[PDB]
Amino acid sequence: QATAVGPDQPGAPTHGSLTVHKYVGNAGTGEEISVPGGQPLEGAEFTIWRLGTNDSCEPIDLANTNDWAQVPTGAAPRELSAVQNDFCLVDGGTARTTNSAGEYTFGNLDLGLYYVQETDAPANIVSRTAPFYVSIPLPHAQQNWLYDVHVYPKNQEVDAPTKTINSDSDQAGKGLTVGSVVEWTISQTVPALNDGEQYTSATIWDVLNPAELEYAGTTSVSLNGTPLVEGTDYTIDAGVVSWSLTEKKLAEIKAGDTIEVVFTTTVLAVTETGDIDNPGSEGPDKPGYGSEFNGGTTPGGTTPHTYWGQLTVNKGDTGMVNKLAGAEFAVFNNAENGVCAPEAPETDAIATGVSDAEGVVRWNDVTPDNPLGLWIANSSDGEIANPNKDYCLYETKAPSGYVAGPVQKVNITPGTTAKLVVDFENTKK
Repeated sequence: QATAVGPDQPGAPTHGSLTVHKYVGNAGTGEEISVPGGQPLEGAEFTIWRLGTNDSCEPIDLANTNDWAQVPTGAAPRELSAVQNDFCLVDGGTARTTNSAGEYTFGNLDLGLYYVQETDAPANIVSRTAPFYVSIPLPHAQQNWLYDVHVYPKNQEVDAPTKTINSDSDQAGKGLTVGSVVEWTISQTVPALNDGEQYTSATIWDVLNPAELEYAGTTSVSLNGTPLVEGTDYTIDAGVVSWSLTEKKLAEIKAGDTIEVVFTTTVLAVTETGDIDNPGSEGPDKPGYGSEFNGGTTPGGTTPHTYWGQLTVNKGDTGMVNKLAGAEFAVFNNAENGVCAPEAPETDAIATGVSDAEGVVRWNDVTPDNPLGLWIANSSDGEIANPNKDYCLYETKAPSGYVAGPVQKVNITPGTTAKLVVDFENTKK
């Protein structure tokens, strides 16, 4: 098969190479097996030092028989200082970066001993390969000697978190007026780590736009269904909502441990578009949510939405020629396929209001007075095209000398520009 001879035999090369193939996701052997599997990785920086022996640092020459006594037997130390005790460094290191195929070849390497460590990687990467020794040539059982060595290091990434919102059903009890809250669930799969490393820093952040949302309170952070502890999984830092763990839970999680954080955000106002989203963020720079394990960050994947619209009501007599004061209104969530009850059910209303001097219904317990911001729909499965929810508007108290008008169902569309203006008029006699 492809074969070679010893580094001191006739017909032997003078130099060699080391081709790195970086993938995400086979003890060794040295040769190139052209069966990848999938998922290359670019941006991986590998610095390689040639090793000598202790006056001055005389490089190891693997063409000399005596220098093979220096070749190490076990794994390589994880720090450059530890290898500097046994060996000495000839060069100051040569750092190069993998390509789109996740590959780089260190060519024209003299027959000696080399120390390689992955000195940089993309921010998506949390755990890099362990530092390793390479000998040019490499003893091989099929090709006798191997001068063009191929290494397949291991690189571990952090998966993108997923964020869902509470549903429309669940929204009823949680609140329906502007100023209520919603619940999001940040589900994150724990990333794998390379052998020997322990989890150092675990953080999930969620930067909030101060014009739309405001942190109210975390309700749960569970671990594969098992929830949280008070001071074990630290869950504060309200400003720029973040969640930094502590060593106990860090020494507890395994690869594949799903963790789900649930927190509450106060919906502040109705945006011009009415669409309030929570996308991913690559860091605490701009609004969004993301993760961090051992310094490896990632933005979120899914983007939930909560839609909110407006509604203002004008009071007048029959024909809207005179604007009337003192008429009391109430909004209920009780529509069925476009029908409303004849008059208001005696249950607790969603929002109440009264008309003022110019007959504009100023609403109570909500900011601002006019218009009125009501909930529409929540979606965790992408955007909604033309969202709308039906409410029922009732007049509870009519002005003295007027008979209140009939019930109107109201359809609410997102955005302060799409506000629904209702002219609620009353017959006189």
